[PDB]
Amino acid sequence: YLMEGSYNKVFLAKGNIPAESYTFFIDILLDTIRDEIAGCIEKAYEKILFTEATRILFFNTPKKMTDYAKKRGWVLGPNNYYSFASQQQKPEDTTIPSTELAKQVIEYARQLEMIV
Amino acid sequence: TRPANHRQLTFEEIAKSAKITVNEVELLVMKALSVGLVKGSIDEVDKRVHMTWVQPRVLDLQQIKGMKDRLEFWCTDVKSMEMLVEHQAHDILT
Amino acid sequence: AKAIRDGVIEASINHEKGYVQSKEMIDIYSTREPQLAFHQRISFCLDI
Amino acid sequence: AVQKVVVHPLVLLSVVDHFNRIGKVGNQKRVVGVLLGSWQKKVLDVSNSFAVPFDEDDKDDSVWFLDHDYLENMYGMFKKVNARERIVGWYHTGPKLHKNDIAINELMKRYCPNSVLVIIDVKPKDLGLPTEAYISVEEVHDDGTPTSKTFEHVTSEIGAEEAEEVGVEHLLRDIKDTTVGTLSQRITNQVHGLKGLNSKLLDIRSYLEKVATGKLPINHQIIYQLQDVFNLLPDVSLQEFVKAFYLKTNDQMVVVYLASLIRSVVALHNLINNKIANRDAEKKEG
Repeated sequence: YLMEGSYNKVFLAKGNIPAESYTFFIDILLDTIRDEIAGCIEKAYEKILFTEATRILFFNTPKKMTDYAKKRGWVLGPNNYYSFASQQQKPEDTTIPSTELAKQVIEYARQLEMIV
Repeated sequence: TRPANHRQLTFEEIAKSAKITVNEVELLVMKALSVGLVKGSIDEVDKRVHMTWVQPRVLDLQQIKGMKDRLEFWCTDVKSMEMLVEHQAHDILT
Repeated sequence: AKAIRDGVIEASINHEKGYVQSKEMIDIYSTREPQLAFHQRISFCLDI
Repeated sequence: AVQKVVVHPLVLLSVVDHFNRIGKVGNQKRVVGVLLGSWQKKVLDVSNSFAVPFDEDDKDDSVWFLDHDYLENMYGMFKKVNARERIVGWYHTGPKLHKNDIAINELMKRYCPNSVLVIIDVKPKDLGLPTEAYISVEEVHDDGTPTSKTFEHVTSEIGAEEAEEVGVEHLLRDIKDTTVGTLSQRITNQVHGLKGLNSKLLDIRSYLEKVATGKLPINHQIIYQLQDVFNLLPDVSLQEFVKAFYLKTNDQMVVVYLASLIRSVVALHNLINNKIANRDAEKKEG
């Protein structure tokens, strides 16, 4: 279930342990998914109010939303989580292909006329 | 004054710098293209013009430092890109 | 959400409303890639 | 007025042998001589030459002598042995554009209307072509003394001829980068041509050295071309020029893929032609 986006069922299993305590393991598991939701807020979403992403984990209103809201963005606002969905700068690169392809075309010319 | 990054300006800015109204600057810039001191295009709906070529002016001993420095790293691009051709293309010609 | 987070699909979800929108990503031709699909095979055919 | 020139290896060596035959002067001499040839279709040609008896002294260096008796008699001889051949201009040995080479052309302009000069090299080392030719104008600008006799370099190249290529290719026997395949362009202009951009790059850097230190003329007629260069610098990676490029190339590598794809099938067919050759040779021959 951790492979796909099964989250809520995983937090049902969390507790729904039939075998024994497993507490030290499900607390590492309680974290290594805390940073996972703490990344899952960072996708292209709308203005999330102070209830939805407040209750997606397992909290009512501590300052753990201040721990993550000051750790990452989606900053504390007027019932507001801020979307800095920019994704702008990285395209329009010809020069890096104008170096790599400058390598590759010469590599074509090496095994084309030069006898091997 | 505007660099080669944009060199694209608006009729509001022209109306400010020449303090003349909106419905005269087009008649000014068509005259400027007719003289041929400037070469560019006119968009009307976005109120911007794409100036490309300008009349070459004169300058002091300060701008030649800028053209010196623009020349300078333009040299090392030829050095750096040429060195890939020398080093990588070495087995094709001794 | 993970399907965006890995790279199986791009666009957003209006989680408030519920609809999932997806952009129309066309022109993969000028998106420098089938050059790579070539360059895998050019070198291979020179090798054979 | 005149588009470009054509220079033969006969005149090209035929300056250098004269530089040898006055090479016993030791101290100092320039080789100056008379250039002969035709010009047709506004294409200049150079076929033959000789050299005039000539001396010069550094003290009072405005004195020169061209023996016009030698000129008239030897050109009369050359007209007699070849009426097709005629005068075309002159040449000096040209290390660095000597001073009398502003009115040598005025001394002999009564012979040829476009009395053209040729500057050569006797110590050949460069990454270009050590053959130069100017042309006389007395162009008028719009500031100061108008009519100014300034030489202007028309472009130049070494012309061939079907007769002389036998002797040229015979006298090489040394190295010849023929089999022009995918390699010969890479070195005749892609390796070497970038160094061709290196020297013209470095030349304006050398002119630039007057920043507060060099010679007296500041700019006037130099910086309109430089400002024109920096205005004329090409477009940056934002547009479709990227997608037309990417788009462009992407079409070319298709044809590359097809050609390489057929080449392997060709060589494989030769392998089958080899198998049939060796097998039906082992049992038959033994």
